[PDB]
Amino acid sequence: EQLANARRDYEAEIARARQEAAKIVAQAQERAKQQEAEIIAQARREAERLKEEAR
Amino acid sequence: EQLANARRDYEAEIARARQEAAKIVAQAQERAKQQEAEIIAQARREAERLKEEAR
Amino acid sequence: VAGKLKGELAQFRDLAAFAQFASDLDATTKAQIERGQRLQELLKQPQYQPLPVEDQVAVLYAATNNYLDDVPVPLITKWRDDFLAFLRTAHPEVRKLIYDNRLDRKFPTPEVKEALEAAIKEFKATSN
Repeated sequence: EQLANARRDYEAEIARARQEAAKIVAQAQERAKQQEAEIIAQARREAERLKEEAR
Repeated sequence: EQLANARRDYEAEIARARQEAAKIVAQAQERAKQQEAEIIAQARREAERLKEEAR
Repeated sequence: VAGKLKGELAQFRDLAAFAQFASDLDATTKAQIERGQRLQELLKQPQYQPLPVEDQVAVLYAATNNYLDDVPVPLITKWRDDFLAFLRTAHPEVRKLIYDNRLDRKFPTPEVKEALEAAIKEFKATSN
């Protein structure tokens, strides 16, 4: 039972580590994506204002 | 001796699992830092391209 | 990269009926059926989303070097899309490395085979 539970604990906690790593990368990606969305929005608005002034 | 090595392997496997989970979170943090850094950089490059095509 | 793709797809096209309702096949015919379905799902691409040469090279390298075998059939388009997103973000240096030496006679250089297989392994372990 010690052998079996050692294997189970190792695999389960490695899986938990992988899952929390997935959460870390996911939240970092979400922050990067929303910041990128803001950047693209302001760039598009700058382009539109410049287009109005060019007209 | 079977029980002794099984117990020692149980705690040692937990320890090595924590070492590898530390490596896993380090890799995940490196990936997150990277991914966000060049996501912001690519947002900057896309804004620059938007300004260039507007000009 | 594409010779193995073309050959495997041709073999799968030859093996048509067996895939679809012959159930008494070994894992020699069925292996080709599986791999051909993998590759065919790989070619399913949306509209207005072209892939540069390094992207297709990386995806077909992953598919033809057995790195995609464990992926189930319906999820392969999402696997390709996720691997590309990982490749844009997690490792742009490997994309640059593929694109720089796409013209050499022996493309799978050890510098390229490394840091591409490494990226594939990283994506496989991190995701699913």
